[PDB]
Amino acid sequence: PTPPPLPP
Amino acid sequence: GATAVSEWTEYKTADGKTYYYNNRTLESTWEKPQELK
Repeated sequence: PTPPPLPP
Repeated sequence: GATAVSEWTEYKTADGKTYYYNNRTLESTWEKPQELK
């Protein structure tokens, strides 16, 4: 399980 | 009508923040979702 990148 | 509880994941960022990421429609939520009960 990889993390999604965070929104700006 | 009732408000559902969607896919609400918590992710710990390098910014040191706890964001939510709606796995619902692949949406993001920086603070607590409206559907967050």
